[PDB]
Amino acid sequence: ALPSIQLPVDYNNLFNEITDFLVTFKQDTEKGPKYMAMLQKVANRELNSVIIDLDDILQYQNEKFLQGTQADDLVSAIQQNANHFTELFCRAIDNNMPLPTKEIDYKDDVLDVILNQRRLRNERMLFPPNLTRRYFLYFKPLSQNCARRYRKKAISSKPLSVRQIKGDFLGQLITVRGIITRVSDVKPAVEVIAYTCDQCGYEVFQEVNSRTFTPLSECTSEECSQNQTKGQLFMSTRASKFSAFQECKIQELSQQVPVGHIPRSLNIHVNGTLVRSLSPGDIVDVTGIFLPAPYTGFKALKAGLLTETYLEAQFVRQHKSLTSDVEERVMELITSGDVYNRLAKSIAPEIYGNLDVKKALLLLLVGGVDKRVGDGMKIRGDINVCLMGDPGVAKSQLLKAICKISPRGVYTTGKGSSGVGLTAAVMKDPVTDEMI
Amino acid sequence: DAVFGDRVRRFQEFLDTFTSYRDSVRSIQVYNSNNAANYNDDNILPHRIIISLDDLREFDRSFWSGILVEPAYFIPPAEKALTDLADSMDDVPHPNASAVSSRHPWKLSFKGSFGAHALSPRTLTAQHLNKLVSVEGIVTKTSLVRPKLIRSVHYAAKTGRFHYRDYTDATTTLTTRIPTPAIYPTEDTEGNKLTTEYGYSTFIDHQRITVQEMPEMAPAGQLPRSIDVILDDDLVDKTKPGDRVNVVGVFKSLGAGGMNQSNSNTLIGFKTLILGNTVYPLRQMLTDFDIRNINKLSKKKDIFDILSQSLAPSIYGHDHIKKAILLMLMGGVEKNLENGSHLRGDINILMVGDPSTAKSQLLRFVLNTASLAIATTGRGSSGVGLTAAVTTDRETGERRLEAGAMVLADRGVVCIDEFDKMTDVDRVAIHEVMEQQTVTIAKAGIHTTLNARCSVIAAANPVFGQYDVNRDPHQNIALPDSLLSRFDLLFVVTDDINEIRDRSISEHVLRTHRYLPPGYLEGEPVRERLNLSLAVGEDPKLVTIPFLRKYVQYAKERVIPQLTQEAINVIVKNYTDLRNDDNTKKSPITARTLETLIRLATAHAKVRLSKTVNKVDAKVAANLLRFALLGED
DNA sequence: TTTTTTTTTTTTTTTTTTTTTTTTTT
DNA sequence: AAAAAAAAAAAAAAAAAAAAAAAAAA
Ligand SMILES: Nc1ncnc2c1ncn2[C@@H]1O[C@H](COP(=O)(O)OP(=O)(O)OP(=O)(O)O)[C@@H](O)[C@H]1O
Ligand SMILES: Nc1ncnc2c1ncn2[C@@H]1O[C@H](COP(=O)(O)OP(=O)(O)OP(=O)(O)O)[C@@H](O)[C@H]1O
Ligand SMILES: [Mg+2]
Ligand SMILES: [Mg+2]
Ligand SMILES: [Zn+2]
Repeated sequence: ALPSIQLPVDYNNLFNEITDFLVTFKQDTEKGPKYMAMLQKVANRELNSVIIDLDDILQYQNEKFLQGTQADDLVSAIQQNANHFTELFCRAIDNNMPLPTKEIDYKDDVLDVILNQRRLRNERMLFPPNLTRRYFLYFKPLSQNCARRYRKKAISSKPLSVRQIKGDFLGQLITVRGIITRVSDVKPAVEVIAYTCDQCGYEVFQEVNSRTFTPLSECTSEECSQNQTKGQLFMSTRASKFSAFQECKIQELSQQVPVGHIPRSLNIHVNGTLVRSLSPGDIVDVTGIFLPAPYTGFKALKAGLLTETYLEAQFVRQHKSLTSDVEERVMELITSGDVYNRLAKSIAPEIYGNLDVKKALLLLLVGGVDKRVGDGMKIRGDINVCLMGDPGVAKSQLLKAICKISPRGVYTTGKGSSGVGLTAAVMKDPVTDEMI
Repeated sequence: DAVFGDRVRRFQEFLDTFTSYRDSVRSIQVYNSNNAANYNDDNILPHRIIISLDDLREFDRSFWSGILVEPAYFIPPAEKALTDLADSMDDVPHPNASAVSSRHPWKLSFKGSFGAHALSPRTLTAQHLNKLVSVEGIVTKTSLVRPKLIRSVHYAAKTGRFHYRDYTDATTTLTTRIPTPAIYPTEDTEGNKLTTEYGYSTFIDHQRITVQEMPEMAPAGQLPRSIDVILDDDLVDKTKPGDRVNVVGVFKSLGAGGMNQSNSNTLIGFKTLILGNTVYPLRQMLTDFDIRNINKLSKKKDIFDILSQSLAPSIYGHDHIKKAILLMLMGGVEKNLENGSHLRGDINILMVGDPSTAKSQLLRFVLNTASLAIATTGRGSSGVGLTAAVTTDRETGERRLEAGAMVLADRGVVCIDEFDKMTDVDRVAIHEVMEQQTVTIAKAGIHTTLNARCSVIAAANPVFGQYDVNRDPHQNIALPDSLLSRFDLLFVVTDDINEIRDRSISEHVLRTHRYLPPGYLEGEPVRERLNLSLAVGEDPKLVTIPFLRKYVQYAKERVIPQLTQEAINVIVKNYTDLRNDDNTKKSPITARTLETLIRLATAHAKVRLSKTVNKVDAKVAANLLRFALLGED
């Protein structure tokens, strides 16, 4: 049948150490445990996310080493395998959840009403725990500073590329540096599905751990055990638990591509409160778990043993107003004096000359009055500046440079691409094949 | 069974007979071991050795014959013995968290003489199946790298033990076995739920490349043929399209071949593939003798003249163009500047001239002598064929991009012939590549910027049959001004009738046409066929071409000169003198001439093997550009 | 005036593969 | 309860070649 192999890791001692770390850990630098404070904060319906730090876990390991008792190197176990430790930590959080200390505040929560209505009928006359959960659990990659402080090296936070991601890193926690190109809308993904049964017993719950599932449509309760054909199950959306899901694509930076090659791309999946952290056009450093997609359905047979892949995201590090500060900056620049000439001159300091052109580009940067006259008359305040002249006079640096100053600007060129008049009403977007 | 163990014993004896392989195993092992111990690191060598078939031939003729003739029954026994030896060497323990599950077995590679097993994608037939072969060719297409599952590990609740399932495929192993459905087990033998534990399983990278025959060796009236090679593990991404490669592997059949439930048909045959063991590129490593000779030849005063004259010794004259080509070979230093800009370091040359003036025989020479070169013809090219094309990956199913001529020659040269005969829609694309050195693709949901840093040498003809001196230069050249501004040196060459020139050039041509290759008799036709013997062993003064290639490589990779003030003083005076004069030049002078002087000075500085730009470099650049623009020679 | 030039307009799917999962049928 | 048979699952599309018009000029 299925042969058996011996592996060093045992999850019992790991669970014991997680339970010890949640209670014992204190920030050495409020007093007391670091995480039981934020758990109490969560219990008051205020915090929606729980973020664990592996620097903190190393701190607990270092405390135990100061005591001298052996440890299970939890930080390495998390790095090598992280899809199971999420469930372990969720169970550990569920076991030690503090009581609501203040402001219970039950107002109109449908799930709350359902759960409260369950109690009376069940007691007067076991469900999946994830239904009662609200917090989301994320890991935080290691820090080189803390690592160098205690050696031990580091692998999870190293800024790899899309190309350096081999098949040997699957099932681990790694970090990838790139630029975000495409981001999709937020849609709900089912986690626990509740079926209502023709006043037969009560609603049944099923968990979904894949991208594809099958409805139950058969009532198995004790009262529903009667033989008469009676009808299948109907889904109830209100008693079911959903989640926010988003998918993005990250592309390799031009600096890291070798000569003669084409850049690759990677897929990122994000669930929870971390959704909407990434937008198109951002250069970011994303940490997560690298997992194999099932690739099932059609065109799975031809591949046979070939799989897709994706990255479950858990952390985001983006590389890069009226206040008294900006109220004083303008006064400082006024006291500086020579605003006109200096403003014109500092525009593209590489190019020497054409100072009147630089004066005019300033006037183009500012806008004239747009006054809406009655009876339909309108007058424009925008500026139309054309610059003619012989080739090789710095024609096309001046322009590019002006685009930098104003955020709202587009550099459109000749017939290589059609963007000036592309006010088209048809868009064959591959995702859905409908017009935009 | 018994034969397997006997062959393992034979290979084990072979391994301790020759101690070199045992030393290489230890070197790799100690490197990998002491690399992981460097916590303050500044990467991992694969488990693969290269053995020579020759030594095995003297050791055991039977085993060598078995490997060459019946690889599928002699390679797996050898790999197990190599793994056993490697395991015996590693005395230090490695109680790693997850390396215990994945052993990464050692593999083998071959070299030496293959005899009659050295073939090409055309001479490979059904007689060579299940044999060890080597094929020479050019890579055309590659597939995307995907991960493939080899072993899955599952954890069982209520018991605490693990269970593993193994997977095999036709392309994975050399022996046919019962296939696997690649579905993860969900139920234990006792019915306990099983949970898949990624991070303990095994995945291997997989790629497929296509190798085509060299078009120069094809028979008359026939198109070149191609074959498919599958690469795995550590052989991935060692080749790129356009490369010339030699792949050693096992020629194998696959599938059912239409002898099955499907209808009987004469059009259905079997599918053939190669499981590559080794890939060899057909970078010239330099010894100390070569470097010492280069440094000794650098100090000679008239080195630029010798280097320029050594180019194309079968062309009479055209000294200045040959100097310009040499300066192209040793490009300038590229400067990365703020606002996301870069000053180009490439030198671009255009040649306009009369018919039969040896314009096209210099492009062919540049194709051969340079490290990377791509040939293009004006009328037989398209815009989508120069920048990139949207295609599909059959093996995996996505939509991808395929490189064109310009982007395939990154850090190389592109030689375009009949440049004026190119259509306008075609000529816009080359404009962008000449200006930004980048390609923008925004088609079919693929939004990408591609790097293309190539040097352009081009040849064209005037509007009429021959150059006219009684008409303005712009009337003679049909090319637009915007395109014409992007060339550093424009050379107008004219054939003038003179008796002494004719007497010399006719003598040179007649001397050239009377050359006999060594080993050929008079009247014996040249047998440019090689008789299917592709290779014997499978892996005033002028200078020889390979020495020139070594010189160019060393100069490009070892010296980066910087500009100096005293050279700038010469450059500025030359620029000011040239700008303010009434001489009628064949091309207008603009503010981009200064950059051309700087680039030519940098190239001449590289030629001298020096780290600074001197006054002599500025003088040489000035003389070259004065000849180009004026003809004052 | 009769030559050259120019946009531009359909051209596309007829086929595939062995699993995997369903209904009939002894 | 255990066999034999029968479908779903396609998707996709740019890139090039040939022919007839409706605007330009020695
Ligand atoms: N006043 C100036 N100051 C500095 N550099 C200048 C000046 N005028 C021209 N240049 C030079 O001109 C170049 C910038 O303009 P460039 O010739 O590239 O584009 P352009 O003027 O749009 O011409 P083209 O028609 O060739 O595209 C640089 O080499 C720059 O040094
Ligand atoms: N200077 C020369 N030395 C040696 N051979 C020459 C020379 N000039 C021309 N030839 C010979 O003239 C023939 C044609 O030359 P080639 O094809 O290079 O001309 P081209 O400039 O490309 O012509 P076209 O304008 O017709 O395209 C070749 O046989 C070449 O060897
Ligand atoms: Mg410009
Ligand atoms: Mg020619
Ligand atoms: Zn019921």
